[PDB]
Amino acid sequence: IKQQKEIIEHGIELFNKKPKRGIQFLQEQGMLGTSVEDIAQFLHQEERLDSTQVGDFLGDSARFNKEVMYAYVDQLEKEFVSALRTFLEGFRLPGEAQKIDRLMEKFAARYIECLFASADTAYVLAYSIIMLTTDLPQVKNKMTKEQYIKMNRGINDSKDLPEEYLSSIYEEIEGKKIA
Repeated sequence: IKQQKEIIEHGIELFNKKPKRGIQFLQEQGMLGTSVEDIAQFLHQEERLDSTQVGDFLGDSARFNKEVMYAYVDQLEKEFVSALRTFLEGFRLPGEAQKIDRLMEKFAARYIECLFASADTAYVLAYSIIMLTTDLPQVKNKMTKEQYIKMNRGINDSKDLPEEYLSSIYEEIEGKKIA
């Protein structure tokens, strides 16, 4: 008929318990395609899935999952921070050390693709920003206007990033704390 008595929500309840079982059930009944552009076009598209469960998926050590994360980045000119926040809005940034690296490696290599010095420069810049959207709630002193610049010294090979850039960056996230 014209209706759609299609599951596609049971898979959602399943993905939120087990990502590996959820993204396979959908492919079992024929709702989700194979490859990686399908699955990556699912975590990014269908926003009704736990953000912690989506953020843990793409930050998995699997060689099939690392591909499932690269296609995720390859979907979504603008300010650097205007890209970090956009990257981190779809999921809950995972607190695991090895996972954060897997994400900021592909985000820095994808940005530096379409000021700065290398992809390693955006890489460490991304982390200083995550070291500021988390810093700006139980601490009396905040990150100094004088600091954060003296602290980020030596990020372009041997030199600093324009002090006007780190400043324009500072004022943005202290107003709107991405996450």
